[PDB]
Amino acid sequence: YQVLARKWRPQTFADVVGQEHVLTALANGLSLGRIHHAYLFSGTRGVGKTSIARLLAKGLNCETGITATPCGVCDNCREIEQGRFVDLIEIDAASRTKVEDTRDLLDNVQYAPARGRFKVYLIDEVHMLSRHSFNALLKTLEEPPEHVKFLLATTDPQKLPVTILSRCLQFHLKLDVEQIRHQLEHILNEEHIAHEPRALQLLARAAEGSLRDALSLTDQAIASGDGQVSTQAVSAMLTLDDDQALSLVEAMVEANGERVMALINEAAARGIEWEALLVEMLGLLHRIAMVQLSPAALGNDMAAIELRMRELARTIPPTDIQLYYQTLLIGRKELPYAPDRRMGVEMTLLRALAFHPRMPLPEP
Amino acid sequence: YQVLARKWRPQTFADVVGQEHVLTALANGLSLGRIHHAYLFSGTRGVGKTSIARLLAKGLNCETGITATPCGVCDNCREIEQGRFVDLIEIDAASRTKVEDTRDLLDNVQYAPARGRFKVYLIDEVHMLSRHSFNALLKTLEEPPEHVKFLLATTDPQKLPVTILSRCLQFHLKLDVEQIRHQLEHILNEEHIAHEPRALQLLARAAEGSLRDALSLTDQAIASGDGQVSTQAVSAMLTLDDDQALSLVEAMVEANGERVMALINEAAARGIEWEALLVEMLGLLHRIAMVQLSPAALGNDMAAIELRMRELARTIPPTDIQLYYQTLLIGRKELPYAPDRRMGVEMTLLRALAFHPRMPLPEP
Amino acid sequence: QVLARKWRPQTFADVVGQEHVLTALANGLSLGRIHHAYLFSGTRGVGKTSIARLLAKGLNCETGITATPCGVCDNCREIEQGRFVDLIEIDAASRTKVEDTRDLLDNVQYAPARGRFKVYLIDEVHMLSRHSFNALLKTLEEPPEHVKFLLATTDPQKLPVTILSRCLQFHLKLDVEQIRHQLEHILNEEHIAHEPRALQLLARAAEGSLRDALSLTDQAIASGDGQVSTQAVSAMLTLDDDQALSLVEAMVEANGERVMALINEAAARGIEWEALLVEMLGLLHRIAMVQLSPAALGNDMAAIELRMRELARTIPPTDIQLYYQTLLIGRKELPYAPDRRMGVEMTLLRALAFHPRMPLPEP
Amino acid sequence: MRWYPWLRPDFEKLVASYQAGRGHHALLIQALPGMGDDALIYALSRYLLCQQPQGHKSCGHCRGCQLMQAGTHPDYYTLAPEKGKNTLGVDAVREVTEKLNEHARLGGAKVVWVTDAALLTDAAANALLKTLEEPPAETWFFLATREPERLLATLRSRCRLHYLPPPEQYAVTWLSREVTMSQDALLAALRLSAGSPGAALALFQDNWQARETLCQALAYSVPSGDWYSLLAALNHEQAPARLHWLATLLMDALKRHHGAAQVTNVDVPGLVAELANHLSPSRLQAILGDVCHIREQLMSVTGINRELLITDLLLRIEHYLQPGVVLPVPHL
Amino acid sequence: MIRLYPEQLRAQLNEGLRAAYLLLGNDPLLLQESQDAVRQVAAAQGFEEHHTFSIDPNTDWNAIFSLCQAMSLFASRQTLLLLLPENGPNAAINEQLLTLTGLLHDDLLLIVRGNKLSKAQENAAWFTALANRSVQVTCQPEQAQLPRWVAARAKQLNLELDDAANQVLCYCYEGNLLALAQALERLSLLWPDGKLTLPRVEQAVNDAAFTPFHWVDALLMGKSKRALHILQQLRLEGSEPVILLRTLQRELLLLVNLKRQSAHTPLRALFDKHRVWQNRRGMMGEALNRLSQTQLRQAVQLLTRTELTLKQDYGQSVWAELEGLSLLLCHKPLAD
Repeated sequence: YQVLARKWRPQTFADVVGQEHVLTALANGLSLGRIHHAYLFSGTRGVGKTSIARLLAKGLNCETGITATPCGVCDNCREIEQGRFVDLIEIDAASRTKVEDTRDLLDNVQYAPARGRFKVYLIDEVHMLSRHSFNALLKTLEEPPEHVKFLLATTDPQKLPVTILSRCLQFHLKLDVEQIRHQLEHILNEEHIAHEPRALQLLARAAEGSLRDALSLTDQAIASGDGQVSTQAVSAMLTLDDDQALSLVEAMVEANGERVMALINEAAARGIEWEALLVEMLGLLHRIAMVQLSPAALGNDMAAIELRMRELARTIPPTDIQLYYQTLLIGRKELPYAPDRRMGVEMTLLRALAFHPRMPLPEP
Repeated sequence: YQVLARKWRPQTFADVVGQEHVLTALANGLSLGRIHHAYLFSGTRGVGKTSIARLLAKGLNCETGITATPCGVCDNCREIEQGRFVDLIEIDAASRTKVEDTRDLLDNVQYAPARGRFKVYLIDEVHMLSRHSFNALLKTLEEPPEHVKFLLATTDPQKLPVTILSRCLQFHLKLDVEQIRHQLEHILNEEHIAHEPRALQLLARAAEGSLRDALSLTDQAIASGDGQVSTQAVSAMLTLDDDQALSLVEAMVEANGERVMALINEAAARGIEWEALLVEMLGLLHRIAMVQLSPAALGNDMAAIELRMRELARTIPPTDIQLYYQTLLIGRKELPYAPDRRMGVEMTLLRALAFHPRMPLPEP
Repeated sequence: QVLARKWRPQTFADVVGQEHVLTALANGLSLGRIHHAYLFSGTRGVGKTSIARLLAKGLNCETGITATPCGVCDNCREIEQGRFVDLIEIDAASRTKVEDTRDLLDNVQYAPARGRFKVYLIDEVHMLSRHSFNALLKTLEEPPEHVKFLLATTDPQKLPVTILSRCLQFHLKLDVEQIRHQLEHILNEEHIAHEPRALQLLARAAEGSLRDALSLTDQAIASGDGQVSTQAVSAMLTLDDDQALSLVEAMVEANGERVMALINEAAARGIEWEALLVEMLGLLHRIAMVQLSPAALGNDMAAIELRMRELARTIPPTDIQLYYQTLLIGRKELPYAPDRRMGVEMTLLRALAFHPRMPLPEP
Repeated sequence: MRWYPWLRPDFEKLVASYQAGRGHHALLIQALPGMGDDALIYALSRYLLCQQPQGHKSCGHCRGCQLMQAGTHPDYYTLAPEKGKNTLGVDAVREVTEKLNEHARLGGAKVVWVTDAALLTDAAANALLKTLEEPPAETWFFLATREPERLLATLRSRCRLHYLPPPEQYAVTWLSREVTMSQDALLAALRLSAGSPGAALALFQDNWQARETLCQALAYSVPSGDWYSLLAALNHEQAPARLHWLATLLMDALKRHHGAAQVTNVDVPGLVAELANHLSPSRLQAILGDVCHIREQLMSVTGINRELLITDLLLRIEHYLQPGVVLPVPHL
Repeated sequence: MIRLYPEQLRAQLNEGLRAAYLLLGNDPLLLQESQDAVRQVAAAQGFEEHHTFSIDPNTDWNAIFSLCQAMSLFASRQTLLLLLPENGPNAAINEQLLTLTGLLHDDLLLIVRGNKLSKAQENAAWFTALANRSVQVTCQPEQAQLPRWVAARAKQLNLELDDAANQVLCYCYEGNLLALAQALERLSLLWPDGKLTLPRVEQAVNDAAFTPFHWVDALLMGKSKRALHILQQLRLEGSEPVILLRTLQRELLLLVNLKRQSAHTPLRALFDKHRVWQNRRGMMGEALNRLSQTQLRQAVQLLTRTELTLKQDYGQSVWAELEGLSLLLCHKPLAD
């Protein structure tokens, strides 16, 4: 009984991944008793907006005192973590079915907390509050009781008016792919769940910058790989290894149709979107064209490839590169009109192969 | 009395073809009891989106218990496979005259299931729901009862607001030609019905990755070939027999015009699909081009025309073969703009004749 | 009598162009293999419902279940008239039905009054209101022996796979000449005066539908003299002038002045610019056919014969293709043009420039 | 909605048939914009919707005339396309079909009018036909369309097509009254409206001045090569109407290379000349098109950068002008 | 009408509260603070009621009169805030304002707020009426005083903000005063110390991890690495593609016109003429010097395709093209 996402909910500032200058600021303020009436947390859905707000509410209320290091044991900490604390009043302007809506809940703001130092209102997606209640929040911030704190959080800060932005301390939350992978690697290990290094990368890439997502993606990966997190089950949803996209061009400019077709059949067996493959090739030949005028053309994940591209950039004439770029360009346009999409590709390459500079086809 | 499209209508999760990973996914949850309140099934029309949605509801309400292996006999199972079940409400958001549009049927949601355990809601293409009944779904999804579950389908997942996508467990349903062909051969082999392999490939291509349609297509073929799925019964529902098509190609290359128009006229008699007569000729030209590269190129049923395909191959210059393929393609681009389909095809050919490389139409 | 009604095919023998789809129904009736439901597809106009009738006609008939229904029996007469007790017809497009599908589908399991079958012909089945729709599925997987379903729809895609799988669906696909040829045959046998270009204009106007082809032929007989004349036909629809040709003749000599002139006079008579381009393409085509087999000049085109052939022998086929191409293109870009006429001028001036031995540039 | 003078000769025979019985229950009028297409339909229906007509026109008193002057009437039916969309619906049609299937509330004739039949849904066409086949006794219809070819052949066969532009000499004189400008200009406007005197008139109501700005910019650029100077003249919400203007000038120069007598821009023959002088008939073709396709993306595509697109058109025009460049050829 | 700067308000407010305060400008922060400064001083007096009424070219005379009735029948100290239209007062508004201006007295403080009025809108009966009784606060800081403003704002936050650091903060968030203020406040939590040295500030600014302008500023023939970095770091701040294309376009078309004017006028005067040269000059010219008349062109086609690709399929992953576009502004292209 334990799902990784739930089991690794951060219990302290100390263990949230990489938002250092947000955490320090909050942690210093929490040690010097410097706390503003309201804080706005912004960032794409996924980063721990609400999650950091908890640890801060958790910080302001831990029975030990006001601290940057709440003990995860006292009742306040335990309840806030389970999200069932009297005083950590949590709203979500996002839904249409709340029992008593924000306006009603915000009405009693001046009522002292029933437990713990502060009454903390945590509102998700404030930019979604109906105007009826939004104004209720606006009035409260102009004159907020010293016993209440507003921990607001939003996906779209722009949509908020200056009226509110001027009355909160904004904190934006930025994750690095190699940052997420290291964390996935760790969670699985503590969970004794089998995994291949390539697999976690195919996931880290997938979840766009957010752990929340990586976790749910891995949870799905598990259920489909039935226990394991293998590149195959992970490549079942999130492929690129089977892609001769660069090895097809190599094979092309090298002239061994034998290989060129073998690649295409191989690719076919995997169910490729034929036009995308011609895009990958056209987008590659264009970049190799660029490394020939300036070597600073090697990218953020060009690394594995690096040597393979760098070899082409020097051993292939720019005239010939243009020639191949054109042949694949034309073959892309002709594609949807071919009798069959695979056929287009096969023939497009056969054209490069027929109009090749070195070793073109023979005739008696 | 039985058309394959019904006699092979998947009864079990095992009977469905190729979409292993979406079947496996539903297998786990139907075993572990991990049921999500909303299941989104995306992909082109023709793929088993609704079909796979049934076999889920067939294991949700089945009297044998929540199973991944439903029993085809219990009253619940039979009634589900017949479209009619008390709780399985099938709403098509693309219809203009429903008794009561989605907003009305969703009003009941909170109500109890009369026969089955769950009150399933199969909805095909929800991104086309009226903005009025769309919000009703939203309100019911944010907080859905324990008895109600949704099974959403769509042709375009992007026309669905992120507010909905995030609330469902999404599944993308992606078939290959020789994956349908192989299926059709098997099914025909088990029904003890005769057939010619080049007929099946045509039927396998006919339906584009749509096994429903492949069967529907195979039933017509049976009815019109009187018990046999023969190329001469099939080729006729759709496209020329590779000999009819092959002579055209030869006519063109020998540059004898009368013969060409004669084959076109004789062809019109058996009611062609003018677009098709171009396509088969293109592919035929394509295969001849390949064979001039690797004499091993020809497919297995091509053997009937293997001697002729091979002859052209060694006798006709690839340069010329490239022209014929281009002429005919460009001619396909034109086709909808030609004054008449049959005419576009005649003109495209009379061009190949006028621009023939070895001998062409003359003048004073 | 109007040739729209009087020629409703009475047997599959006289239906036009659906060859396979009838080879499967003729064999189906002959051997005795009739399925629970037939789903007929195709655009509006094609014989969908017409071929539907002929099916019930071959089923209910007193001479037995044959592909060859007697045209005189008491069943046939009543079927074709469109007034049969057992052949119930429900149009799903109408908002004023007496007892909507649900009530007419209520009586399903009941016996056939006159006949072997109680056939149900439903036109535009995808338009059916939901609560009756499933009622079919109660019957479809377990339908009585005496009932048969004939379905028709402009769009199959709007029919759930629950129904598309239980039925043996047929797609009904006509070339121009195919219609032209039938019209002729009807007018010959009917002893009515007709011209060649008329039957062409008439066929092309009916876009692949013999149904409409005849309905137009009937309004040509009423509007003009009781004669299907070019004058009448192009009176409902065409310039009825040698304009398309002379334009081609000018264009090919690189006369510009006259090409632009003709375009203007043309414009003054309110021509449909796309129709003009289409004629030119058609002319450019026959020419190339004449260059290949000199017998290609047809029927009312005897009027042009000399002019047409003169072009055939004087202009390079290589070129003739070039003009055709350039004009075709023109037709696509035609609505792209700021004005339909400037579109036509854009094109013809284009064929004049990209003219071997034509307009050249200067300082 | 203003009754022009040229609408009379046509209006004469159209009542002359509604009085003698020869009236055609379905009428399709084809006419250029601002040709008074508007006023002819309306003027005709007021004659048929009169309880006590005075001969050639109405009385003004009778229930018809009054409910007519009040607009709202139980026999007049305006079939405007669905508010919001650029097409008409199969629904609107059906609901007016059955609306006529019942007796006329004022006991007389019933009339229907279409804004533009070439804008309806394909299904909407057929849905309309069946009614013209089963004509409810003494009813009247009025179709109207700029382009009657882009209309279903089976449909345009049921109606009587009637061609509505008056001779140029008459249109110019009429125009000299509504605005004082050189006749030379007046004719240009007329020709830049396919002969429509109404649209011509509207060309002036500060448009013309805006058009003069364009020819001045063009006159600078043509000899100088700096076409990018037109940016100020073209980059404006009226970009499409302006691009079209620039096109007519391009056409003309093209026509002159072929020695074509007729020219739309008589307003500034000196321009079309120089233009034709500095630009080969090919170069001109090339530009004509880009101007053409680019004008369209501005009109069609929801919201591209008017600025970028045009800047691109402009700079691109200049590259066609450079020696050695291989200009474009139409597609498909 | 004492015309004054946001800083000058608190001192004036001490001498005596005036009849009306007009807050004319575009800065959200400046307007609000001045507004707050007036009211904070008023509520101290006895100004309990507060009101705000927004004038549109669409508002009825019946609304103006209805308001007058509200203000005139209320017996005690109250305040009224007129929110001027986005465009500014039109011909009609000048009258409705004028009617309101005649509703004043010592116990009815008027506050009008909007952007800067045009020298024309300033002759208007309503404006000239308050011209002896009221105070105008210009809420609109230029390149030279942006740093000065940051230093002033920082010093009141009890911060020792170094000059280089100050500049760093300025070159990042250039012009978004709300950002510079937050940043100063965040920077204060980071270093409770108070000592904002360049090393410290630099670390925290870079670590926080960019204006869509930094992409362009980088894209100006500056090495692609950092622009590609910023471009793929601009998808992490939630920046729409469309808003990026119109930032590139504006600076790109500007280069087009300038490169076009070599021998037309020496670079110097041209920059003044275009009014954007605000340090960007040396950078803009550095760009002009290595981008060929033709490169600049090609970059315009790409931007155009993208502009259409993004508006024709309405979801074709323009980002890719933005990457490809950023690559053209640094390397010599071909005719392919």
